[PDB]
Amino acid sequence: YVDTAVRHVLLRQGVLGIKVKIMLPWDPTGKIGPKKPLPDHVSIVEPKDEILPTT
Amino acid sequence: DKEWMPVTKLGRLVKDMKIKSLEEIYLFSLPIKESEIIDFFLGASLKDEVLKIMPVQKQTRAGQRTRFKAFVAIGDYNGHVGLGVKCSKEVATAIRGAIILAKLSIVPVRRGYWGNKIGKPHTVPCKVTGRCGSVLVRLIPAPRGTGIVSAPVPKKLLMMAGIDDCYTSARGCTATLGNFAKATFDAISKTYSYLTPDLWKETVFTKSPYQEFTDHLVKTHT
Amino acid sequence: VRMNVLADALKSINNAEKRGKRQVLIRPCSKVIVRFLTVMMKHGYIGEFEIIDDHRAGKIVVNLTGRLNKCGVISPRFDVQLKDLEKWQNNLLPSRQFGFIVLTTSAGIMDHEEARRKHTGGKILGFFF
Amino acid sequence: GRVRTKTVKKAARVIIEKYYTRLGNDFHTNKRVCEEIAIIPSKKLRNKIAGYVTHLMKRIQRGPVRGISIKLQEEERERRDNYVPEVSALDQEIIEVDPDTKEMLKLLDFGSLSNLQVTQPTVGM
Amino acid sequence: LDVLQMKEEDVLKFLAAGTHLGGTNLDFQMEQYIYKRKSDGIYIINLKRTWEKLLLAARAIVAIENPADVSVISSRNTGQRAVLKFAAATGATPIAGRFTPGTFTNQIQAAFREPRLLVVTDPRADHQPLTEASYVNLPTIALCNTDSPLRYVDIAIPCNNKGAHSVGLMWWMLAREVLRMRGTISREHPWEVMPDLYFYRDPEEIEKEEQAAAE
Amino acid sequence: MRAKWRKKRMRRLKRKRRKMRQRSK
Amino acid sequence: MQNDAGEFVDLYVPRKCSASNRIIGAKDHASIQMNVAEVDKVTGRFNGQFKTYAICGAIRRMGESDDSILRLAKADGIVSK
Amino acid sequence: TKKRRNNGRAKKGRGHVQPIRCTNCARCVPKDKAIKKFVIRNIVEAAAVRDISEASVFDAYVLPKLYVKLHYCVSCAIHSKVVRNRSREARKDRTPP
RNA sequence: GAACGAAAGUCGGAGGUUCGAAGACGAUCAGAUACCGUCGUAGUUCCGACCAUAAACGAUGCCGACCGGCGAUGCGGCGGCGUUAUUCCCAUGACCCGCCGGGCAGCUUCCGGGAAACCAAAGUCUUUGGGUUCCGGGGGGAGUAUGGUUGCAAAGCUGAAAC
RNA sequence: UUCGUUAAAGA
Ligand SMILES: [Mg+2]
Ligand SMILES: [Mg+2]
Ligand SMILES: [Mg+2]
Ligand SMILES: [Mg+2]
Ligand SMILES: [Mg+2]
Ligand SMILES: [Mg+2]
Ligand SMILES: [Mg+2]
Ligand SMILES: [Mg+2]
Ligand SMILES: [Mg+2]
Ligand SMILES: [Mg+2]
Ligand SMILES: [Mg+2]
Ligand SMILES: [Mg+2]
Ligand SMILES: [Mg+2]
Ligand SMILES: [Zn+2]
Repeated sequence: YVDTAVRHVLLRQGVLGIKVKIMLPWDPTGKIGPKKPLPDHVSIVEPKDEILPTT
Repeated sequence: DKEWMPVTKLGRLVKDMKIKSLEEIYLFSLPIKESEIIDFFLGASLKDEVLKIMPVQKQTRAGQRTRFKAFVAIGDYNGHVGLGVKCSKEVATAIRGAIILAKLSIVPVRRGYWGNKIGKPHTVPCKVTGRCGSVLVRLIPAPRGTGIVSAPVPKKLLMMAGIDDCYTSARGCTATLGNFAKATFDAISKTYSYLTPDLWKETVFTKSPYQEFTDHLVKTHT
Repeated sequence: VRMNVLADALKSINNAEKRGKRQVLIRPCSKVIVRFLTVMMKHGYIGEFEIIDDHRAGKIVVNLTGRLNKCGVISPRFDVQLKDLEKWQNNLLPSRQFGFIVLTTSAGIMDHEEARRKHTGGKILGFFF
Repeated sequence: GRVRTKTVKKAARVIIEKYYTRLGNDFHTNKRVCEEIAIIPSKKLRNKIAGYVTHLMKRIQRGPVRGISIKLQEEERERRDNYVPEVSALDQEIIEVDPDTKEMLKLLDFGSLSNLQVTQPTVGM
Repeated sequence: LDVLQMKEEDVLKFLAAGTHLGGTNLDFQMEQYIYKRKSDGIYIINLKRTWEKLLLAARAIVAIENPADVSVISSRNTGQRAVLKFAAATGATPIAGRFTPGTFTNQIQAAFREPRLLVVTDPRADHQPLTEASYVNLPTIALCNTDSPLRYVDIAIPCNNKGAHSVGLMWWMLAREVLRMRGTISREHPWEVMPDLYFYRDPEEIEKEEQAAAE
Repeated sequence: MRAKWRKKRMRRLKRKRRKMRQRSK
Repeated sequence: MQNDAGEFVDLYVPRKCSASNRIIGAKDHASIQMNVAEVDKVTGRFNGQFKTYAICGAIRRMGESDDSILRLAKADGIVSK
Repeated sequence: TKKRRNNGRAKKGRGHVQPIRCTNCARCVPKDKAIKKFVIRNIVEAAAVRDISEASVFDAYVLPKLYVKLHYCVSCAIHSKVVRNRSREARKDRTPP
């Protein structure tokens, strides 16, 4: 879920450590994000039932 | 170029173009909530200055935790100025928060004369006061072309307020800007709260903008 | 014990104005107090007032307006010559156009505006605005 | 052991709020109903949510729930509202309370129909 | 005037609900509403000065333009029953139960309204809308008692807000006068249903007992 | 050191210096 | 506010209170503009004509508004005899 | 600053209160300041009441009591679990149930 | 300038139960001469004289006026076919409701103050003035030295400066 | 029941 990069920057003061972490969004269809939903997230549906009871 | 995201009904009257001036809002003392309202009413009110960004601490077991306390004084030179205080862990975030809170805490400034009624008011109408902490700030009317004889921070605040000529008398810790600028703010806020002898008659009691344009608010709410 | 009854009246006037009442009960009566309230009536800061004439000492009831900001009595009643009123102008009155100071002229209880026309001057009872 | 997470209880409350008639009082059926109507990847989380759903079903079968109410209980509360008999809206035309309100009806002009004479001591408070 | 005067059916319903009796403690702004003390502690509120404040509350509510700009709040169950059948009937927007303090102040919550008038039941049980009036600039009508504070209150109707029958009678007759001012019901026309909805209903023990006794 | 016992020891020193003055006037 | 030329120079004339004749401030958020409408004859028809009672913040906090509305409408003749 | 309005004791009209000795530490404390309670104890422990009732001469015709003016000071009562410390909003309270 | 002025202390007369400055021991601690225990002197007790100090506190000068409410309390006064007390209408006693005056106080409050704690006064103060008295000018030196004065004494009042 | 003290800065 979290792309993490640890890189170095060489300046006149010495070295500088940069750490960039990015959490990816959930995309099931496509290569943009992962296909696995989050275990803390619970997906529900919309209500379905409608009119016409007995007669 | 962003949508105003319609809310709070006052800016919805503004976007329906029903309140023609901010004077009509200060007639009825309605609570302003978002900072876009006076940006819509005033375009030349962007003249501001950050006064002092000072660090405050909070002692924690891991160590002292800092956060910066920014003061921003805004105001157009026609007599609508405001003050904003915001403490936040980031410099530019605290500056933007103090700008937005100053846009919220803008007040009108009443301008009077020294005693000759020619025109173009240049001073406070009477000797007013303001208190914050122990800081008693007295604003005294001045003759024409006198200037602002004060500390540089309320000198800049009155220069934004449009009071070109004033005398000041400060008692207390003047060294703390977080009380001295707010005492100057209370002193310039009490200028309309003073009972002045050119308001004898009963006022017109004009209609509320809610009463005048209820049906537009009904058709935009439902 | 009981002295400066004009200040004793104006403290009640001031507390009733700060509270926001309608009319004040004032236990002393002086011709000083009657002429002082007459000057305040003529300027229109206060309204109609009725003096219950007791056999010992009456009681003044003043119908307030909701108009007064501050009224008081200078304590020792300083002896003020002309060309010295401008000190009290800069000291007491909140502006040049507003407020008045009750002078005790030789021809009667007069006003700050009336004294410069009468050309008398004198002592000071108090100030009101 | 059943000290379940707020997101678990919130998901189960969303289930019992939206779909009530699809749920019963059996765990092995309610789990399959909840996995037909919702998406939960973890089977332990399935069992947890379905167990708290059965617990909420056993609570609703006994009495009402302060947290959420179904449409059938809403219609029952509306029925208990608008079930209006005519028994105690207005009483019979014999009312006596006070000699003070007797004096009120004497001075301020109204009916003053019934008699009003009661004496009470001063043992108030 | 001359049609806004109380009648025999009105005073019969007031004496039937028993709103003439109030609390035992006094207030410094209820002296003009009380008439005379009575033994056993219970004090007597007059009816004409209650009718006049009910009339002014009805004038205030009918003076609104949008009926959604009037909010009706009660926190206790003797008033929560009356609010939902009151405000949804004619001219207001109800809210009861927990007030969620901070409702009319912040705008991040979807439960935010801008009411131009407020009617509350008990000031001591609804101190929080009285506190939040000072940031919204709304008037306040409160069914006050002889021992209730009068801070941030514009119209005070002296009554007994403890008994549910007096509360339901006041909400009923307030909506009655609001509808006769708006023009739904004429002056020579009685109301169609008896107000027990507005009063109270005891839940399913004696309610189902009375139903089984009636069937 | 307490102000009480500081004042009492300065009092004792005052008594000692007074006895020194009375011993060698 | 007027000058010798007679121009209206002041920005806004604030609401003078109907209780204590005090100027309502621009930041006085505890103020209120009460509105009560007029009532017609025996037929009892609602009018669009109304009267405004300005009550300020300190009066509303002290509780003088309850006495003040009735003692102001008594001079009108609309609350009582 | 002043921690309390009463300044510990209840001397408000007078100027001197005669001290009464404490129970544990035996320290003279004025009686408007000392913890002055009234313990009412049965002289027999509640499990020995049945034993003395079975071994009594009379058939339950005597029930003795024990009334003692217990008089602690505030230095020993906090150590002896009576007048435990409270909050700033909790110092405005009355006698506990 | 004058009269009282807790405790302790001083000078006479009487007595001395308890407690108990100092003191003598017994303990614990590296060490106690201290907190703990045993005994016990001056004192603590009374009548005469002196000293005039304290956290002598409301750490808050005195007199007068104004400015919200509530429930109680102490003392008088007033009103109430109420109850209980003698023999019985006639008077005082005890309880219940309300008002008045001054008194010790309690709770809430955006009346206003103040740095806040908090305060119906510590409010009516830059919108600065009712009458009057004594005291503070950064902290130490120091309430110290030298003067003067009171006291039998311990000491008290007034009171610096160098640094 | 007994159980003392840890220089100076340096965030
Ligand atoms: Mg400094
Ligand atoms: Mg401390
Ligand atoms: Mg004492
Ligand atoms: Mg002595
Ligand atoms: Mg002796
Ligand atoms: Mg010993
Ligand atoms: Mg011994
Ligand atoms: Mg000796
Ligand atoms: Mg001293
Ligand atoms: Mg003195
Ligand atoms: Mg009595
Ligand atoms: Mg007697
Ligand atoms: Mg060492
Ligand atoms: Zn003890």
